[PDB]
Amino acid sequence: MDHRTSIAQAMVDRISKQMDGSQPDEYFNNLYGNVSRQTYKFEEIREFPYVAVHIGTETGQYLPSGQQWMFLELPILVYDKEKTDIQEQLEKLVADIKTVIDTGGNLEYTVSKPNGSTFPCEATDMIITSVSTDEGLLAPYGLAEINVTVRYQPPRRSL
Amino acid sequence: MDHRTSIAQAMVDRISKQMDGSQPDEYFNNLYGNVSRQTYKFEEIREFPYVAVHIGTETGQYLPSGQQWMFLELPILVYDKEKTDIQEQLEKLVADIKTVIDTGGNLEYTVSKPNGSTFPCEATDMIITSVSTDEGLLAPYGLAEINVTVRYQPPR
Amino acid sequence: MDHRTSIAQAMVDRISKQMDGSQPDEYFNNLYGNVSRQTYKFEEIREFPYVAVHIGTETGQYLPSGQQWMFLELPILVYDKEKTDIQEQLEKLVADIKTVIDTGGNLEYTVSKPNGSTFPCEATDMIITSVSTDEGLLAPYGLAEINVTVRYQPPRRSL
Amino acid sequence: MSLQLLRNTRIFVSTVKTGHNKTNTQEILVQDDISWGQDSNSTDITVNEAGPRPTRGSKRFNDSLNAAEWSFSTYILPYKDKNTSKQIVPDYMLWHALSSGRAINLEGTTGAHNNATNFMVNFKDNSYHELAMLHIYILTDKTWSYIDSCQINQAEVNVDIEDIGRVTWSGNGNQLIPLDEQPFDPDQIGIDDETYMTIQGSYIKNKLTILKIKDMDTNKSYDIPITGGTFTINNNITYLTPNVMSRVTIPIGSFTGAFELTGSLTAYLNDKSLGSMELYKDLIKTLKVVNRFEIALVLGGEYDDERPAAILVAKQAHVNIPTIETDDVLGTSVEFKAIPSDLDAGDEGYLGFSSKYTRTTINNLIVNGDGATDAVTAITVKSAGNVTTLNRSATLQMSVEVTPSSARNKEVTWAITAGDAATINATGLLRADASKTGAVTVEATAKDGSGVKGTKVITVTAGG
Amino acid sequence: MSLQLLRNTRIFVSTVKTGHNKTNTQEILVQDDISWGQDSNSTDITVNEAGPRPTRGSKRFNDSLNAAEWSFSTYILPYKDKNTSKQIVPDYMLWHALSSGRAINLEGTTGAHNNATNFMVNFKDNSYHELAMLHIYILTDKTWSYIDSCQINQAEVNVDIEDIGRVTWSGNGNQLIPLDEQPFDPDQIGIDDETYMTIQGSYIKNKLTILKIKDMDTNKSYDIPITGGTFTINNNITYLTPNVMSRVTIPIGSFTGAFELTGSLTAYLNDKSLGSMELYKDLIKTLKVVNRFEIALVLGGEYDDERPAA
Repeated sequence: MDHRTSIAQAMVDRISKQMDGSQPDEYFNNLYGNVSRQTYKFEEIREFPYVAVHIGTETGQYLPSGQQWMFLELPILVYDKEKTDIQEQLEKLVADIKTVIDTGGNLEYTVSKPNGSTFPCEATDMIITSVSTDEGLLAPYGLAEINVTVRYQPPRRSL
Repeated sequence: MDHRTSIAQAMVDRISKQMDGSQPDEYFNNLYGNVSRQTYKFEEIREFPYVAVHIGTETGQYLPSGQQWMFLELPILVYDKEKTDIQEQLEKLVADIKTVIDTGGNLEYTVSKPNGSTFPCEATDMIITSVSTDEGLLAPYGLAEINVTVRYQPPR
Repeated sequence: MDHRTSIAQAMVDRISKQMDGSQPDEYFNNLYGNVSRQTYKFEEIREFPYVAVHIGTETGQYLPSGQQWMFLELPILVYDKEKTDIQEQLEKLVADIKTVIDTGGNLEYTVSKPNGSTFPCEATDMIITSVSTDEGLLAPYGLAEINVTVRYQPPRRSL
Repeated sequence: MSLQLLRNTRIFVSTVKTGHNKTNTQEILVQDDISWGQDSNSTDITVNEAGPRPTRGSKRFNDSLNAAEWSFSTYILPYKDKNTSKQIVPDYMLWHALSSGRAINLEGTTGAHNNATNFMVNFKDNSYHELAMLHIYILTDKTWSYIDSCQINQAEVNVDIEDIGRVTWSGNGNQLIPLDEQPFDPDQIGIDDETYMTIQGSYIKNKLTILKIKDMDTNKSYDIPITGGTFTINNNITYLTPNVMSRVTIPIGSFTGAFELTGSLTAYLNDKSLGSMELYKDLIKTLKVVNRFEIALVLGGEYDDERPAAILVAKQAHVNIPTIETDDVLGTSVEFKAIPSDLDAGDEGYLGFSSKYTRTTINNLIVNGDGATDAVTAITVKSAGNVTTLNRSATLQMSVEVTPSSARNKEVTWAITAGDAATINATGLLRADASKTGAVTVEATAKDGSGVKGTKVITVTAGG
Repeated sequence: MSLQLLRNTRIFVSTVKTGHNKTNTQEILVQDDISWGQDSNSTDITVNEAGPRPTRGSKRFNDSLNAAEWSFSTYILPYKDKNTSKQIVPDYMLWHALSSGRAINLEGTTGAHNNATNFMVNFKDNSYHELAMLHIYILTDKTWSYIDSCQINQAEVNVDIEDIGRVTWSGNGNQLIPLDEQPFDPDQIGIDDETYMTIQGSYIKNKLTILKIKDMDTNKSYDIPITGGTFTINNNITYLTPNVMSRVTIPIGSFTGAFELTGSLTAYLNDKSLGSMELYKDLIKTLKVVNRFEIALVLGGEYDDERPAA
């Protein structure tokens, strides 16, 4: 029982959905849905601002009554150009993504059982470890790595 | 609601405002506002003394009532030439930066909002955890590192 | 509020002052004031025995009443030639420097306020971490790195 | 040949010993903090005399057997059951046993009873010598064992721990009896995958925890941001055991002690108005013998979105003298105990559990006791015929509009606060008299304790 | 809206409550081991009867209030004052309070009297029911609070800790009263940068610490090199509080106990003559009921050069 890519797809869809002009007083930017679950290379990326959602290691734990706490890391990377300056635009994007990640309810995704039914579910909690900007990169191209651990629980097994 | 660049701009603005000719007794030199958090190539550095504010990693921990503790690390670099004696000049700059960081009130930074609601907020902690300088560089050129790890609680 | 270079200059002046022939029964060697606060390179040095006083990092600690315990490292390096042997001469120099560092009072340095007044001051204490000889160097040229942390306190600030 | 692992331990709770089904037995999910057992006493005799070559020896004897002890921690999981569409929690039998001694009845108004909006446990109707009688069945790998009959002694909820909310249960029992045969099919009684999927998303996060606190005597509301705290329900269970010497004994009956809804709080020191400084200064300066505080610790916070939340309410709770601490950032600690109005009334406090809590629902639970029942949020007065002025010796029976329109307390009290120009009664027929050349202010208070006011000043003069 | 940090806390000690100046109020420098507060008692009543459906409930009551408590550590800083050129220490008011109950008088011969050479504290003239009455004023960032009246109960000096010499004060008080307005200008009363610069170099290091020990009956002196030790002055203070039941009470008066200048030492066993072996063997062999030893712990060591020492 794993929900890695499902959680990542839910994260991408949530970021895309809660960034349009419907909430100008809640969020700064507007990605127009330029959120993808994978990036080939930074050289391949053609549009800015652009955000990629990576998949990290996936730790598991065990509980006496058959439960299983299972942690997943979600390193999120963003890119932007020097329309005005790297610092202000990158900070705006990072704070806006933080507002997306901290407000609202839980991460809702779709779990597809092998039988042929997709049951919507909800993740437990979201916590950010650290945010970092990659200085020393190209002069007009920036980076702001924000590290996140989505903690979810699979359907009960190991009976 | 991170305001890390806001904190860096508050650092730069406070450094530019203080350590000027208005209070020549409490400070050694005059930068003439030669402060900018935006870094440049070392060969591109126009005149000395020059100060650059680097923003590094930024950790955080949570609290039960929606409170958030966010530790921002702000490495600071000062470059200056051996006009008279390079070791003494960097000494003076480091002492002045320490005085600016320690004395006075807490940091004043302006937090902006999407609907143009800009209001001022202040941080709590200002500690220079360590100070180190690099030697073996080009004889006229110098560099010193001052590590401030500003600790701030973001609004809400 | 920093006194790196002032402390290093005071250390150099103390070493140069307390090694002449005035105290033959207290000290072995005599550098004739061949003590400098910086060395460009080992190959540049022309006279032996020669001692350089490097400047290390600067740790800082804060106290409730506005005080500030703030530390400084003083790696001291010495050089000598094979007049008799590396071991005995380097040991004599290191033991001499240790006797200088452990006896007497404190470090008296000169602190120059921006107004134009230089008030003599005194450092708090001195502790040796370790002394090390750099074996494997050139056959007639030796080295003996002695590490020192000078602990001192700046004028009261951070009110 | 097989070794029993803790990772494969399942604890089942039942209110009966035979004829098990899904309505009397239920599986609950525990954490690594699981313990059980039963320790024994032992008397030892020895001789002593002054003769040479003494008799060095002893003979141990078992005399009695202490009551068994068990303890485990479970997450708080308020969810909705598709069978009845009523909010329940997996460990509701434990809540009922800790709250009341009568038989389990989820549709009532006492004990642990659920509503279509929230599952709330009422500590009223707890005046019994023994609580609900549960038998704890423990499955570990393959061997079956159980505790004969348990009465929960304590329940701890802690918000200082950064993980999701947990409740720490602790009780006692008569005897830990090992079992030789399986009492019931584990899968049929235990929770299915559907319930696990439905409750997997109803965890309560302690990262988002608020508190409402208010002194009744001074009518001051405080904004304290919590950094930690806890509240513990204690029944003070004391066991009884015959002490006959010939044979080993077993405890027979348990006597309840004193109900204790004790809790504690801590927060940073914030100079802002009505902050922790205001509470600290008021409590220390006033130095009253007893206080009447209305604390409300809300796990999961209150948001306009429908989100799960666990609520503790402690009406008229006593608050001790705050003690200031000293560390990197100054913080104070407030400890409170929820005393009742009357020693036998049993209105010390009540809890609330739901998955679709809202700000309005939480507020009407705080001021009404239940989530479903509404509560007045604003009140304005209106005169009979919309007249804002009056003369001497005139009758104006004003009325009041209530908000929201579904509030249960549609009646209020009529009072006069400022000015002496007219008098009113409970009915509302306001009348004035002669020699009145001044205005008066009429005020009202909701009978449900919400505390909403409707203000109006009528310019009563000598007339035309 | 502001949060109070411990890093910005300043402790002021004064012997009066009004008309403050620089001769009655003085600022002292504390360490991270700072604590204060005032805990409260509580009586709890309950009922018990054998009837069915018993009355389960209780009602807490406050009955009295314990005496306040505070404790902080400060460095030993003997320096000279340019006003009078007499040796003093920043925390001399605390020494006077711990040593005597009479009024403060630096030019006398009892209590805490200083000289042109040294500042000495004499425990003679301490036979009083209460010591000097001080009010501790605590500033934390922007909020002012203070303890009504404190009497120093203990002082510990530890040489085992490798850092420079420190004294650990500890006392009690009548009540911890929060304050609404600033009593005095903090900078005028507090120490200036000149005094800080003058005393920054007068620290006492425990790396150099010697001891003189001698038995008067035998007239034999021992060369004992210390590896650790401490001495503690304790006044054994005890507070009196009425126990009226109707209203919450406050302690009114304190009674001094028994003066106790207890200390301890430790050293390696050295076979050298008149070493620790001689002391060990003599003390074990004689097994006298009471000994008359003249110990002298000298923090900072003694040298021909003019160097600070306690």
